[PDB]
Amino acid sequence: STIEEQAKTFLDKFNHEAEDLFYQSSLASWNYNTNITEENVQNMNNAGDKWSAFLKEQSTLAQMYPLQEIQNLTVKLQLQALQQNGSSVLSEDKSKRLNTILNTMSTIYSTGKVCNPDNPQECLLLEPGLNEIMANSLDYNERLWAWESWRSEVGKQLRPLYEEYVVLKNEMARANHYEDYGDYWRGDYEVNGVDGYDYSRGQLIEDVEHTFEEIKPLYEHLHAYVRAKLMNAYPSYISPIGCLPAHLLGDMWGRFWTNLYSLTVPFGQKPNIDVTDAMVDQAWDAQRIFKEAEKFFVSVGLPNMTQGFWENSMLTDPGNVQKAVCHPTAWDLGKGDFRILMCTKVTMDDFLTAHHEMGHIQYDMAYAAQPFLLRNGANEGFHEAVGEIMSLSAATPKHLKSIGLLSPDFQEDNETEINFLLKQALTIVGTLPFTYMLEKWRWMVFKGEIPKDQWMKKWWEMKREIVGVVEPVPHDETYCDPASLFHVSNDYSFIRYYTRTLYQFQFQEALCQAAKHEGPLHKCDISNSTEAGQKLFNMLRLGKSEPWTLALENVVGAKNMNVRPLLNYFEPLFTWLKDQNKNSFVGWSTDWSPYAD
Amino acid sequence: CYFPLRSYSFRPTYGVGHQPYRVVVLSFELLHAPATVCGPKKSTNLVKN
Repeated sequence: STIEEQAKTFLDKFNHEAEDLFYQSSLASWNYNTNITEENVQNMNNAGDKWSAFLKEQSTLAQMYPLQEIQNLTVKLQLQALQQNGSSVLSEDKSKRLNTILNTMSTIYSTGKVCNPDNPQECLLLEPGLNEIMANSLDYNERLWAWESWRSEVGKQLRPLYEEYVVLKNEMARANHYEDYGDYWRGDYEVNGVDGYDYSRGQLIEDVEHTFEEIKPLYEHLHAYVRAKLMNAYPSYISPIGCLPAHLLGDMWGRFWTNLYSLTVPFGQKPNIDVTDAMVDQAWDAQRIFKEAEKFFVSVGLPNMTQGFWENSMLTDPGNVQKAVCHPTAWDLGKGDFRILMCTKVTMDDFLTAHHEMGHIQYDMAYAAQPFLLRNGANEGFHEAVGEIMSLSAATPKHLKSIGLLSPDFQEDNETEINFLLKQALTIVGTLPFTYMLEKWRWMVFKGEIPKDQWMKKWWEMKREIVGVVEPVPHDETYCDPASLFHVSNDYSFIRYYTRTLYQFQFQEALCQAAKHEGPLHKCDISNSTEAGQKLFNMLRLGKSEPWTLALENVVGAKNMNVRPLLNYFEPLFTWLKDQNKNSFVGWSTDWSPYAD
Repeated sequence: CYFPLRSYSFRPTYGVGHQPYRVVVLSFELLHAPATVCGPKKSTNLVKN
């Protein structure tokens, strides 16, 4: 009789109808990365627009539902989700211009052609040799060209193409009654209809900046450590008072610090811990890595999954006779079928990601009784952040004594844990102001703050402010530096990587308290504890059906992001970085430039 | 105003919760008629004398 009884009948029609069409096109899409064929690539044209036709025909009926008289919380979120129309709010010729520009952004990233005019006999790409050359470039001019030519010829033709991209995406938000395209990523995070737990639209500028000051000494002891250990490699290049060039960070951008480590190691006499040479003498295969990982979930209290996982899914690559994309993306096919396609060897980081990839699937079982648009994480970034917290407990030396990958007699002194806490802070802790830097570039260009000549003027001025990096080559207004990144042109959310640290180390404090661990947080293990397993089990069965600001108080008892459990993880490393950094110069200088001669 | 009957989607590759399971139950009741269908519980060997 009411609007609430009319809203449940439309969405329960929408529930089982979307279970059929999502599983039908993802069965060929699981065969897409399995087999590269001529037959299945025209099935991507056949079944790929079946998702595109279904979402706009259900947005043809449902935009006339008001959100004002809806009493229940669940329906509102589900309906906002149904209503936001995306790219269909334009006219005819403006939408088809937007459809053909995204096909040109994806093909220019991988197939992009740049090599050397001094000797153009043989050229390189972004996936092959490139990796090998970068890996080893103790030189100076050999690594200087590989960063500059990757920026210059790729972003030459994309920079007039991004002049049309900034004006067209401002028409996305104003038809959706928002302000800019930079706040389209944070439109998922809003919670309305609750008393006192409500989330405003100016809070994410406020909450991140208050946590930025407390992590400002956290990066600064890591900033002086990279300058101190590179003094023997480069005498004349890195200044002690000045800043760092960008291309010495061991990556095409500097998002990953995991390569430069082959230099920044504290102790070369004490070796790094590796399970790779240990598992090859005991005759293990790729199946037994997930047999030992399956017994990790039954000791924490999580139930056993379905019996059809092992027989219909593949792991080892079946020869060179067919082409497979082995890239580790987690697959949710819908209707109880959860598969995986990985690239497997016997290595120490394949065992590290095995509790990450099974962390996705064991979360994916529990929300299967929920309706389909509420099948997600707690926010949009919980789906890839769920696996690394139990992957950190599997990388502990205490857990490996029980499952027997290490020796039964192992001596761990105070200099053994310096190598473990530095390597885990490379791709997690040390990228947090680098995640913050281009996102504040992302929100302020869409509000109309800067003109055309101030576009790259704001770029290197902020880079010597937040992370303290001055670029060695001065740039023109014909070059675009962010354009070479994977998360820019392919339209992905880069906002998940800032909260990757702040969700997991906050949740590590609540789970190790209920498991009763006495010591530092890097020696904690969640196994053989049934007390913290039922605390985890109330979190895994929700999704975004429960709002994310009400799901934090069920676990940690706090309504916000706190810095203090990450500093407790940093606390044995905080004493060791204080003793080393006394001879060096703290902070960095603004006026130092490499190209001033 | 919506059509009440909703379709099934059948595929062997789902797994344990989404497979179909055919369920028939037996209903027993008492009425004025005497009891009709009774039970075999195996029989012993016939002996003499």
